Amino acid sequence: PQKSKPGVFSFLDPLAYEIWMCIVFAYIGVSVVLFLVSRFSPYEWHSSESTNEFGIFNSLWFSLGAFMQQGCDISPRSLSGRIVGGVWWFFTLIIISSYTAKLAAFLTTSALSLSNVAGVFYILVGGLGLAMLVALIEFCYKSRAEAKRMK
Amino acid sequence: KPGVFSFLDPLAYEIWMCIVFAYIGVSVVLFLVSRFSPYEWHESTNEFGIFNSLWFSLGAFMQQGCDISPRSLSGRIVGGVWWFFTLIIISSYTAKLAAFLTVTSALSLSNVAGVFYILVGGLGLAMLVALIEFCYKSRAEAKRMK
Amino acid sequence: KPGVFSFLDPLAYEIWMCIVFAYIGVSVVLFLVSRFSPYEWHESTNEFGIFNSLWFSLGAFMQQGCDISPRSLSGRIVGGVWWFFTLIIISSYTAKLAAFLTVTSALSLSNVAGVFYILVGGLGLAMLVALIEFCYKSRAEAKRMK
Amino acid sequence: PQKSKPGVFSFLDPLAYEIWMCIVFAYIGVSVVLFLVSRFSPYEWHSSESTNEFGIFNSLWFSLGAFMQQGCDISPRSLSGRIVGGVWWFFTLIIISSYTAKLAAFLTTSALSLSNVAGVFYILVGGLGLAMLVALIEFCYKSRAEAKRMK
Amino acid sequence: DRGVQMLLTTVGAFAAFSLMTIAVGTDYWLYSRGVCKTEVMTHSGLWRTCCLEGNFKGLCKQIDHFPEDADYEADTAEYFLRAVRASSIFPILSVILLFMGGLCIAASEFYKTRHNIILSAGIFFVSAGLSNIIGIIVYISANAGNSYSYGWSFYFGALSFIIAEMVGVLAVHMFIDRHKQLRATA
Amino acid sequence: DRGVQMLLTTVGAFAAFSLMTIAVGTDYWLYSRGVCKTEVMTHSGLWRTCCLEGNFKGLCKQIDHFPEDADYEADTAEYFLRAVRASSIFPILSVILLFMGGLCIAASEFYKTRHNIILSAGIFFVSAGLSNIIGIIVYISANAGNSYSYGWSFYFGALSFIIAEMVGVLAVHMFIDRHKQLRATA
Amino acid sequence: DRGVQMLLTTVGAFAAFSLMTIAVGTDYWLYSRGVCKTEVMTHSGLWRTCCLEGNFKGLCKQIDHFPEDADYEADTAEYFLRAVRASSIFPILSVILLFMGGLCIAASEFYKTRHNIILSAGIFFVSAGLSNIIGIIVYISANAGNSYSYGWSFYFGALSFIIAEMVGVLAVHMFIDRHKQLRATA
Amino acid sequence: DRGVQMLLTTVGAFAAFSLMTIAVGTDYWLYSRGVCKTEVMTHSGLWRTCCLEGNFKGLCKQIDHFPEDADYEADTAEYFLRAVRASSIFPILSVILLFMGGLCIAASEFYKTRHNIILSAGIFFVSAGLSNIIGIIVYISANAGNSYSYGWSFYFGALSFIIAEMVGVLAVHMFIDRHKQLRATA
Ligand SMILES: [Cl-]
Ligand SMILES: [Cl-]
Ligand SMILES: [Cl-]
Ligand SMILES: [Cl-]
Repeated sequence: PQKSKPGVFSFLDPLAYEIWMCIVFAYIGVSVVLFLVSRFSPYEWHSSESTNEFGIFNSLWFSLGAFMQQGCDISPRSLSGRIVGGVWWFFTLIIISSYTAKLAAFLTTSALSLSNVAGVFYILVGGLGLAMLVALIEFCYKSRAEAKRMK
Repeated sequence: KPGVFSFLDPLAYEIWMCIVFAYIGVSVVLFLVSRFSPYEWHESTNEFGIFNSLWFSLGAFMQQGCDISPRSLSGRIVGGVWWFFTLIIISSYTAKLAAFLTVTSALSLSNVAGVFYILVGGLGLAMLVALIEFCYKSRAEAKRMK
Repeated sequence: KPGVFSFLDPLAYEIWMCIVFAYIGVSVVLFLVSRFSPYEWHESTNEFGIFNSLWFSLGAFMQQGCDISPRSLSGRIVGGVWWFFTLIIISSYTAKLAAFLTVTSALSLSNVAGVFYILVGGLGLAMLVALIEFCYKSRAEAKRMK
Repeated sequence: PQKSKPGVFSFLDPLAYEIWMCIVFAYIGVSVVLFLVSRFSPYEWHSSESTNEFGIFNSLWFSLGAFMQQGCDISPRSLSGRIVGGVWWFFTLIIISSYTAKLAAFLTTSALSLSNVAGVFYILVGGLGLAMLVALIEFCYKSRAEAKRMK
Repeated sequence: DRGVQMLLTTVGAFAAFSLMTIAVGTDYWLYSRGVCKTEVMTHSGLWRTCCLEGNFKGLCKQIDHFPEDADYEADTAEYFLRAVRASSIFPILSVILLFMGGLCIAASEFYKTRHNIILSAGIFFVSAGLSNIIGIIVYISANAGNSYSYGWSFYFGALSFIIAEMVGVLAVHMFIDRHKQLRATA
Repeated sequence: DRGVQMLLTTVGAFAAFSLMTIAVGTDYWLYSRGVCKTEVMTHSGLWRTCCLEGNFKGLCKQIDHFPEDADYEADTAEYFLRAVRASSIFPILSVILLFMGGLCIAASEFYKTRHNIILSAGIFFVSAGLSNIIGIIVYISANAGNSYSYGWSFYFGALSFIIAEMVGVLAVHMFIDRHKQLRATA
Repeated sequence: DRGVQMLLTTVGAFAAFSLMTIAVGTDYWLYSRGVCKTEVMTHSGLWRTCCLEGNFKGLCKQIDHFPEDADYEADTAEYFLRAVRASSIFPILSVILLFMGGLCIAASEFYKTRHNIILSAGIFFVSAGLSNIIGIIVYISANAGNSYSYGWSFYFGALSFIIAEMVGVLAVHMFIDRHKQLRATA
Repeated sequence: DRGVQMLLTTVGAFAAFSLMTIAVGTDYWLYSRGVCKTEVMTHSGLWRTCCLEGNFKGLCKQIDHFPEDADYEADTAEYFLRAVRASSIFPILSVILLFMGGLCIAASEFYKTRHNIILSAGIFFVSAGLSNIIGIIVYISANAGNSYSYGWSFYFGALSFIIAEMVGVLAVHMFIDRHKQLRATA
């Protein structure tokens, strides 16, 4: 019957949902293994500060930056951390290239309309609002702690 | 008949407007969550002012590296959601540009003269801004030395 | 019938062999031109050892950032020619992959299971290497403390 | 008659020769303007060391890294230098995307053969040899200067 | 200067509020062909569509946000988007946030010892800009279901977003400066 | 903070082990059309397929891991994948590694002198997560080789992987802290 | 090193100015098939086209910058491009900027007290290079709107741009050095 | 240690030289269908093609690098590539460079005060690897003008490149260590 317009989350169409789930799982596993191989050894520490800054939060940030082809301010320096980074880089290259090719196949001339990216705009604005809320919550908690210490 | 700015064809004009608005909003929110709290001031623990936030957002969108990266939770949320937006938008633009160009002959300078003009105009504007700031600083130093 | 490693289809096997050989040669030459001269030593003026040279070359090929960049003339010649090689090869691979995949259905996990297996095997190898080095260091420290 | 084998330098085919010449000219101009706006002002200096490291050589390196979508260890910090960087980034994005799309059109399945990239391999090996020669020449010059100073 | 910064923030807040309230109020958002009774060049806004030529010039009609069709192929997403567009909840939310930010600025002027009010005004302005972005995207998406043009009412709202972001930045700067002064006196 | 961290680690390890064991044991991995007689809606796991509704509701038939006829051996890689799926060595390995990590946690609780037991538990949990990932990929790939759905047994394994990785992070943190405390004493 | 740098700068400035002037004056920018009567091989520049060989060898005909018929004003952008190409304002501007940079260098030679003259010469040379780039792009774009080739007049302008940019770098270096020497004295 | 480093470098240099000289010498580079007299499975190298089955088994024939064809469509690039392949200048150049690097390493033992010999050997080994890369690319490109396979002779040359790069790295390391020791005493 009537033509179905593109979905709001239509940017996920080129890859199957199982691929997305396994991508999330691989991201989590890569971040955990990177943090483990970077921080577990007592001989990489020095009250005591680590030689590298690859904690779990920083490992997750590094993996997310690598997957998005952006990069961050830190890079692994040990052999095992560099092995993790290299395999993650190869995985990212293959997956992103496949996604771009399949997106080119799927978008089928006519210019792309805002209805095709309204979902990514919604996600962006929601993320900005969440970040603002988190920052305000942290500020309120710190101010309350300061007031409690004062009184 | 392709225009001088035919490289903007793959995306609609509304998409370009919303991209500019999203860039502005992301930069403002990044600066806010990085610098608003008096508890990360000492001198700030980060160099994420409004100017640096705009520079970071432009570098992220343009697939280029940055000298800084957010370290807090909220700044990293902003950066990650901006990275996701950038990846989707740039991939879609590249796919649509391939569709527009594959409608075989080598690309001619007539199709990129617009980007060349924009680049040269930007170079001229940057030189003018540098000269203006140099003149202002020279006048200030001359007034000070008196 | 696509294989488990069907993502290697866009390029011929000879191309992959020559890519590996080129990577090795570029890393070796970069280390040589960075570290051979006694006149840039003191401690070296740069961190471009053989291991760091291999890391830099891999990061450049994989479209990923690096913590270091060559500063001398010859190191920068090596880096620039490697960047040109990487740009051409990666663009060609992306074009050929677009040709291969479009021969519309969403990509299935069966087409990327090979890259998933490679990633997990690399994670296991890295964990094993870290454990081996930890065991060696612990044995050395135990011997020293006696 | 007989099918012609792909050119040794066939990677330049997607863009016209005039486009390549203007790309080289734009690269030179961008590097020169970046160095000028970064280093000309006496109020950006301090015997005296500059606040930034954007000399002509470093400006050329930055522009080349930006065009190759690689990045370097330095980034402009002033308003004028950042305008040059931004316009160069936009130019690079447009030009590289157009080149990739036209290369996809031009390469026309069948796997890419080594005969299609033998030219880039030749260029790489020639560049490595040139770098080795330059490094050896510099070492010989420095050693000769040291010997002359000694005697 | 602190006084110049305060004056600029107040003026920008008032300008953004006035521009947004004009954009929501007037009906010159879209210049598209159509009808104004029950295919000519008409002008439409968030609520009304009016013809600008012919024998029906100057006649306005309320927008049919839910046209009387079969409606047996639409899903819940279309109904949700159409309801959001018809309510125009995001432009009005942006207007309300701008008004509350201006009220916060005035109250802080009356409550100069209280510094969290400046931060609240900045947050209100940033949120108003975000709400404006969402409303613009919703309006453009709803208009998707052949030449059309946007009028000054649409661009009045677009200018309100940019000003609100700029005023939001200035308000956060004053909050930073005010707390820096307190540390200097400690 | 050792008590709270240890309690969280042991609770999470037990939860992940139980989720993986239930997922392996149960037969609600996939919903698909088929038969359970030696094309109705059926639910299947790793070993058996059972139909729903109708006269044959609740009848379970063991999964045949060798499709087609004549026991074709055209591709060695496909045969190896089918053998891996039939054995399901990776979910079982994940269960075993989770159990060994729990045993290491208990032994470290009893000993409190050898810090390498905490590290061993963390390594076991991380390896269990990796084995879970491999098993999920193998299962989906074998299933691919008509709309279907994944049941709570499939998501029990998915939730098990996440908890195992989170517990593995917590175990490594305890190992890091324990070596920190020795550094302060020395 | 002031003398050597100054000599290199003035020699390069003069060479770039002469190359640009010759390129603008001469008519060997492009080789293409055509006629020079008011389809033989012809050589053309910015103003006139002349044929080669045959009975009409050496006859030069002025370039008609308005093709087609009836003076069609279809696209304003195309008309503006044609007007810019016909005026050739950018190569002439490049020549003028090169001459003014040379004049600045000559004036700085006599004064030796005002360092802003060196900076002015550098800015003039960089602007001349940018104008050369714009002129090259405009000329190629107008030519595009059947094998053809570029003559030595085209490459005289190309070599002029490179020398102008290199001289502009050298001039800025002299300006940087001059302010360094004042810093050491103070 | 220095002794093990020297022994490893000497052994690797000899191994790379022997592997390269075997690769250039033997004729098991390619396993492709063809003829060995004047369409069967044959084995070919850099110079000779020999059948490995049928009534013509064990018969070798020199490779026709310039087959007697019309040769009125070929350009100069094809002739250049064919001449480079026929001469096999790059494999022999790699062999010569490896031999010279080995001689430099051996001669450094008798001239232990001369440290530039180690650097020369390292440069020779790196250049030999680069020459090997060029020769491999040339051979594969020349074979391009349908199943074919590479024999152990081809992979013997490939292994020589990797060893030569590794031995080249070790030689540069000794040069760095030798000069670091000289300044340690001073
Ligand atoms: Cl209205
Ligand atoms: Cl089961
Ligand atoms: Cl002329
Ligand atoms: Cl042979």
